[PDB]
Amino acid sequence: KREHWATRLGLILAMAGNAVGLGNFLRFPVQAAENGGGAFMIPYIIAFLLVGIPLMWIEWAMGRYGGAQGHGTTPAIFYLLWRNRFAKILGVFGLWIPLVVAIYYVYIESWTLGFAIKFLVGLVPEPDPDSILRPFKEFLYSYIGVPKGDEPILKPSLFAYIVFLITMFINVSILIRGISKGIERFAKIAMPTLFCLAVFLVIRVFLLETPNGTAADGLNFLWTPDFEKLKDPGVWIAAVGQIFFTLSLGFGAIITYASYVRKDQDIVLSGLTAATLNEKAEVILGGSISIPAAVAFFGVANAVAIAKAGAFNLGFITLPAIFSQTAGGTFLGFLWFFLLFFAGLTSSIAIMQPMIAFLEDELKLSRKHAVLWTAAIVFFSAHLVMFLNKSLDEMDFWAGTIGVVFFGLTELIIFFWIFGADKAWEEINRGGIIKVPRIYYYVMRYITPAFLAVLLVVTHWTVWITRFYIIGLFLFLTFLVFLAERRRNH
Amino acid sequence: KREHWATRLGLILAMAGNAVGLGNFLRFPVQAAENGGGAFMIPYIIAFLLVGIPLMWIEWAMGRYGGAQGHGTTPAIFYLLWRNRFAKILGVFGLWIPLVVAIYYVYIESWTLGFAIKFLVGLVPEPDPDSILRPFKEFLYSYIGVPKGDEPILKPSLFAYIVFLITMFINVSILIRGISKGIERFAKIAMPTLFCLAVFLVIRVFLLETPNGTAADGLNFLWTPDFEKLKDPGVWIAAVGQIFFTLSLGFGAIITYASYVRKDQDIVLSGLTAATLNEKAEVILGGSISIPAAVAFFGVANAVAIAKAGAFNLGFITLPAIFSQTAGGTFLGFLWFFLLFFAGLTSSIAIMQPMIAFLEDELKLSRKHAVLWTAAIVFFSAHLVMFLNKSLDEMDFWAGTIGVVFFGLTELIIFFWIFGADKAWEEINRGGIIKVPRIYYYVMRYITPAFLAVLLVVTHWTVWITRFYIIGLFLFLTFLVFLAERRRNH
Ligand SMILES: CCCCCCCCO[C@@H]1O[C@H](CO)[C@@H](O)[C@H](O)[C@H]1O
Ligand SMILES: CCCCCCCCO[C@@H]1O[C@H](CO)[C@@H](O)[C@H](O)[C@H]1O
Ligand SMILES: CCCCCCCCO[C@@H]1O[C@H](CO)[C@@H](O)[C@H](O)[C@H]1O
Ligand SMILES: CCCCCCCCO[C@@H]1O[C@H](CO)[C@@H](O)[C@H](O)[C@H]1O
Ligand SMILES: CCCCCCCCO[C@@H]1O[C@H](CO)[C@@H](O)[C@H](O)[C@H]1O
Ligand SMILES: CCCCCCCCO[C@@H]1O[C@H](CO)[C@@H](O)[C@H](O)[C@H]1O
Ligand SMILES: *SCC1=CC(C)(C)N(O)C1(C)C
Ligand SMILES: *SCC1=CC(C)(C)N(O)C1(C)C
Ligand SMILES: CC(C)C[C@H](N)C(=O)O
Ligand SMILES: CC(C)C[C@H](N)C(=O)O
Ligand SMILES: [Cl-]
Ligand SMILES: [Cl-]
Ligand code: NA
Ligand code: NA
Ligand code: NA
Ligand code: NA
Repeated sequence: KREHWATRLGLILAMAGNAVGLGNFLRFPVQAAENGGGAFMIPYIIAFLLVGIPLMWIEWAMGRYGGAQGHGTTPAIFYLLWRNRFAKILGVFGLWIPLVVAIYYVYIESWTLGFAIKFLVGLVPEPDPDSILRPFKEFLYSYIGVPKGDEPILKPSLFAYIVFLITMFINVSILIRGISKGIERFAKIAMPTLFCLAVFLVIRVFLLETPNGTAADGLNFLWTPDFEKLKDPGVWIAAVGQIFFTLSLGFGAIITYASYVRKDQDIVLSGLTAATLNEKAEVILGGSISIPAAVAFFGVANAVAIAKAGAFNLGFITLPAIFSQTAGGTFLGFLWFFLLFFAGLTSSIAIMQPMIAFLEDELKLSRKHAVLWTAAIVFFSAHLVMFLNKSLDEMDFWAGTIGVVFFGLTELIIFFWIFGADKAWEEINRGGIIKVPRIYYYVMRYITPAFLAVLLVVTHWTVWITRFYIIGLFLFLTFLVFLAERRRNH
Repeated sequence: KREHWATRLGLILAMAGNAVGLGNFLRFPVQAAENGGGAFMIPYIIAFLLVGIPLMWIEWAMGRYGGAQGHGTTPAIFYLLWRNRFAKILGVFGLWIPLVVAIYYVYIESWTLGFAIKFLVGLVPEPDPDSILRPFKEFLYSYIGVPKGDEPILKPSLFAYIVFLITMFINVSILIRGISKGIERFAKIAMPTLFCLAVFLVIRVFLLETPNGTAADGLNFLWTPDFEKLKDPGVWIAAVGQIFFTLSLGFGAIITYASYVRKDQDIVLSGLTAATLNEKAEVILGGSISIPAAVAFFGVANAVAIAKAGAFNLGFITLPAIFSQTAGGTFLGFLWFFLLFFAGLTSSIAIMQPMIAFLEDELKLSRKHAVLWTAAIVFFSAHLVMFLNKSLDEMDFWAGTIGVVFFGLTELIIFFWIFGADKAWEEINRGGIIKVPRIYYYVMRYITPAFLAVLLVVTHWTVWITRFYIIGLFLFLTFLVFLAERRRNH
């Protein structure tokens, strides 16, 4: 009647791979560097405690609950908790967000496979600072085809394109095998390899020393409070957006994975362990690679200005430029890209599974066909992100930034207010190997929803191409929900 | 088990309204004027005899045949005639073409409602020739929002937009009532009003006389052979493309309408009468309004240069400019626009019904829901045509020009070669009130397919926005076919 995680360890490593992704190694460092370093960290830690943890529990509980009744996605699950047609509609966001995010994230992930291939085989640039960074800027710019003139059009390289195809093939070959034999098996290999590669890279970074500094200066920058910044709302917004992204909250992905957890299996400890594994990967591992390397070679002020330059400057340009000045630096680049790739891959399979679970659960497609149609929608749609300059940024904003925070508050209200605070509490704790601390009941019912509602309260014409397409996506998925509900009646 | 046309007269007037549309009054005159006048007419007449007539019969026969088995659209019907999965796929064109065409045609139709409203109420320009034409050029340009600078972006007026909404509401209110009570009832009112308004307009045009000419000079220009041009392939291509457009061949619309014809009711005479009613409306009525008026005021050479200027110059700019120089010219403009509107409306409901019939027949939606989802897809998608300069031209090319000729040859091969020439023949003639002339058997099996295969053998970066979207449409409809075939299995 339903697929199930085979083992507790597999469960937890799958969920950890869901969370531990590009957010940890690329987004975190830039977010932290742009927002004062340790000035970012206080709100980040508070957000983890007031949003992260409690939404994680709530999403596992929603998933396990839907899964016991044969439903893994939010159009059905929201309706099970609130019997109103509007529940189904709000529910479409938890298919739309992950699909929209999958569209650009799988492409960025393919970049890491491509750069990994090129770094391994040594087809890389050979290098004044601008004189060292420029060939790496050009190498990224040719790969993705950054516009050279006024037209907002991208020309990715043939190699970029084919590597996107291979990346899709790889996602598909894991997903097509299912939960236990696909995602779970694969997490048990990927997560230890990922942890080992990151540890190696931190160790190697910790030894960098130049006339402008050492790695320790980067660790000081990141872990040193600046209580002046606690007053700035932007830091708080940045901190909470990062918490959501990094924990996969509000993307419907945690829910969908929890729907393969057996009805009475614990979610309290398992939920907290996944969350905690992600935070360690983010702040110890992701926090100790990029910022420290950048600071050791350029000093703080220049590392910050680099972070501010682009989402991708640090990870795809600067870090390999820095590695190129060290013995075996091209192979270190390889290992960094290969780290990003398995990090991406364990996350992208998590953000495709919701659309798969919808097609299997609500429309009764076989797994084969659900995975293939999903790959086809994501592949097709990614042509927008590959060819239209700033389409990616637009999707990341509506779905990956705003959308997720909105959807997180929505699922909280649906589960904890409408369905019932006490019934939600009970459902979270049922089968617990530990119980949720009792103060969290008040955090979930009052603090988390207030925190988020407060935050929420506080371009070129081609953006409309992207808005139009991703609104069309929402209408298409709303239509599929409609068909699913008409298949129930027959 | 199926909706049926109530009456033979209603049947024929519905099919005549399917055919008799904007093609007759706007496209024909421009096609004919651009291609030498009577130089166009010889190939046009030959195409009517070798493509028009025989494809009309074939499409009615395919429709009646599918309809007896509960299927009105080509994914199912192609499969019934050729039991191969590839038949279903080719079949998607006969949902995709009409949907794509509906997207831009309904918008152009809304223009006619808007101009009709403005002309009736006198909110029109008041007017050297350029001094008379320019205010009408501006009035069209503001209405649709033609770009004023370098960006390929349209800014339709608020009034244009709301009138598009009303136009959609009107299409919907006919379609939602069904075949007999909606399309059929409405054709019995619209077609006599349309014929009366056109006759009035021809009479009024026939009286125009200026120093540069009379209406008769325009009739001479159109009906005078130029045997030099018979050698030019472009004239032949133009002539055949017009035949398809004007008869609605290759848009899946004739088929879908024929699928509501009772199994043993005649299609030979009915088919020929519809075809013949359309040709008379095209060459006597559409041919005697615009070209003669234009020639009487400007002389032939200037009328030709006007035709060549744009698809819409003649009908939306020049003709009202000319009417403005005559007593009661603003009301004559109204009657012209109102003529175009009912002409459009009787055709656009025909090109939405295929998607409706698919949703009812293959996915079992009620009529209400099938009409509403269809209106929603068309409304949504039309934002591309409303806002992206030359998107309309792009859709008209792929679907309305190439697509239809390709699809016409495809349905011919499927029905007359694969299924069986003799079985096709028999199926066409069964229930005939007359029989198809026997020479036509050879035309259909050999001449029509050769003619079309021979013809078939013989921009700005934003075109890719439109190509991308309408390829996405094809994939979406292919997916719906897939769901439909999986609903059969369950
Ligand atoms: C512009 C956004 C639309 C998405 C689909 C783009 C289709 C690709 O378009 C094509 O790209 C190729 C490689 O750059 C080239 O062969 C062609 O010159 C170009 O037209
Ligand atoms: C299958 C979906 C079709 C949509 C059109 C996409 C066509 C992709 O086009 C490909 O892009 C590559 C990357 O720039 C180019 O290098 C290749 O030359 C080009 O063939
Ligand atoms: C934002 C909320 C911060 C959460 C920190 C909670 C840490 C656990 O707090 C503990 O909870 C136990 C179990 O209910 C109590 O018995 C203990 O007295 C208490 O220390
Ligand atoms: C550009 C093609 C995308 C299709 C959707 C376009 C959405 C409309 O976009 C909006 O148009 C309005 C009227 O012109 C204005 O209010 C706004 O300035 C504009 O952003
Ligand atoms: C419901 C589908 C939403 C897609 C965005 C379309 C927004 C339409 O936008 C409307 O366009 C009119 C015509 O230019 C403008 O005059 C109006 O000011 C504007 O509100
Ligand atoms: C491109 C083909 C032109 C079609 C013109 C056919 C006109 C009808 O032709 C007639 O067909 C009758 C019935 O089969 C025959 O009995 C007659 O001898 C013949 O004149
Ligand atoms: S996790 C063990 C491990 C593997 C390898 C990549 C060789 N390493 O440097 C460590 C010690 C991290
Ligand atoms: S079809 C009868 C008719 C009505 C009207 C519009 C008044 N006319 O001018 C004619 C005679 C065409
Ligand atoms: C979209 C999510 C799967 C992202 C993931 N939690 C990451 O940090 O990269
Ligand atoms: C697309 C078709 C309904 C067009 C119609 N035959 C016309 O001439 O306008
Ligand atoms: Cl490359
Ligand atoms: Cl206007
Ligand atoms: Na993460
Ligand atoms: Na991951
Ligand atoms: Na016509
Ligand atoms: Na019509």
